Amino acid sequence: PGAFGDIQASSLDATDIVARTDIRLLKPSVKNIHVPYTQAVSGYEMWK
Amino acid sequence: PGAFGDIQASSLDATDIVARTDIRLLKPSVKNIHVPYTQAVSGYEMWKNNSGRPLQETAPFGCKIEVEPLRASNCAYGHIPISIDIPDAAFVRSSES
Amino acid sequence: PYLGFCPYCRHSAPCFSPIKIENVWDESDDGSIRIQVSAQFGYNQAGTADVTKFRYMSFDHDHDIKEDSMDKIAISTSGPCRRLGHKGYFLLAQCPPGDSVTVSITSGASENSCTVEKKIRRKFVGREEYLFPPVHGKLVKCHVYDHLKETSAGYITMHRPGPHAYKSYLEEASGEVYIKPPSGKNVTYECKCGDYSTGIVSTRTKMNGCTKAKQCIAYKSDQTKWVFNSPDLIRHTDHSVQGKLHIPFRLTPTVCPVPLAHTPTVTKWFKGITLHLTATRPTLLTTRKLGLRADATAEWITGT
Amino acid sequence: PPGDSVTVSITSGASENSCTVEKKIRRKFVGREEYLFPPVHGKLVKCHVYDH
Amino acid sequence: RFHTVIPSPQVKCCGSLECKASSKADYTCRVFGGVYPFMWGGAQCFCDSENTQLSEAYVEFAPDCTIDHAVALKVHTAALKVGLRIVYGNTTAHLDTF
Repeated sequence: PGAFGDIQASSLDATDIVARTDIRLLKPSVKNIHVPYTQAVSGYEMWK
Repeated sequence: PGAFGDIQASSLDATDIVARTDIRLLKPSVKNIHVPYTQAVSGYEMWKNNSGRPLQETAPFGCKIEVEPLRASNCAYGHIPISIDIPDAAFVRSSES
Repeated sequence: PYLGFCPYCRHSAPCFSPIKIENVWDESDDGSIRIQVSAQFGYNQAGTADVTKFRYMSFDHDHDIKEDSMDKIAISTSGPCRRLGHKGYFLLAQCPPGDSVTVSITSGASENSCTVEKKIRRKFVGREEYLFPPVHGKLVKCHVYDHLKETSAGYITMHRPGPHAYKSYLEEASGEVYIKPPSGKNVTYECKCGDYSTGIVSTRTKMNGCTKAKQCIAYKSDQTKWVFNSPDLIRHTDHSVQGKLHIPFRLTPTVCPVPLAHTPTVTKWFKGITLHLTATRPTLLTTRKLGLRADATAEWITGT
Repeated sequence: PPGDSVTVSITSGASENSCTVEKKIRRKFVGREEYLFPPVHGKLVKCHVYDH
Repeated sequence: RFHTVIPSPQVKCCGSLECKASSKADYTCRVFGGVYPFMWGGAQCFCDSENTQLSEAYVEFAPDCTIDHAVALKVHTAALKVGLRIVYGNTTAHLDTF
């Protein structure tokens, strides 16, 4: 996570996309329906 | 002037406020009515900008600072000599144990 | 509803305007700012309560009280501001970052605006920078201005108005000076062309012994008003405390939402740790030892 | 106000024609102290301005 | 934060003034000579000279200091109090002691 190749696939349209971006869900707190989460920044952008 | 505690009082509602802010009045130059004055910046803001981290994040021995009243809870340091008069009722003689 | 001497009018140079900004406060943590101006809002000519309209002093020699509507008020620092509340001398508005604050009345083509320098910065509450209160996060203690207009943050003292002389009341003709009070209004006049002489007149009145208009003055006995203790007015002889307005929009405490940063990744090693940290905005990290020496370290961290 | 370019536009009804040209318009002052606006009180110094 | 409050200036229109001795916070009063001030009508006095003005200023507490203020204190010897849980045999006990 946070490094180049943090998402990989054999092709743009390939369905065997493999990801490890260090995404973790968090318990909701507000009354309204919504799902919170946190995730590492795009390593592709960091390499760019 | 220009530092912490440039204005002081015994309380917020106290009327005996004493301060030294280096306020000075200048001659009015322009035709229209006004009273010019130059004054040093508020030292309270100067301290606020340069306050630094509070004691909650710098106290040693892992002591948790708290207020109202000022105190330091869960402060681990040293040894406490304790002398205790444990009652003899709880004791059980060896002849039965 | 007096008029101040605004440093920056619509065109540029300082001039007298009814909407001079006297004081600006931005102590609230939500970015809302309380502003004080000379004009009276929420009231009509008689002072009766009404949210639809405000009053001010006219630009004429009678300087009676004129009126206008809320829709013609504009508040702006760098972009247009949102008016949150209005009461008496005071406004409360949420504004974007800017170096100065401007309040203007758009009476058709008459865009009378007063601007005053005030470094209004974007401030936050907590240990994490953000642009907006996040939907999900911790609830911490904050202090924000109350939007209720009937609250009280303190008080401001007002006093009776002082003399405000006019030259329109005076007339020069054949090297002689005359006083022309407005119809139906008694006017106190005073002059010095030799002996000092006071008096009160109510009609077109001659004066003798005077050759130049500058040497006399006249003003109506306007005891039917109150004026804030502003530095742009000439005070009455008896400048005793004669009133106290409340300061609305008290700074009340409440609960504000603040974001929670991404959980660090801790890698252990012999007598030490390595925290891999990711924070898109500046996040505060504070570490300290629990021994004799704190060795406290604080740092604002950005990126990864 | 300060800006990186200057634009002049005409709005004939719904027909809007605007020409923009790059020009680094900066805030400049006269004297030895920066200020957003000329203050009410202060010294009177020599300056040069386009005649209105 | 201090609110620098400036009372409305007065002018002895064709006479003289003297600075009084008030007891406000950081009270500052000065007297200036002939000014000949303008309000809105082109004139306020009739004497071009001997038209003194009184400039007055002092400071008070800002309206928002009831929340935004700092309190200064001096500390002395501190007494350490302990809440303690002790168990002997079957009996447990909670006690607060100095």
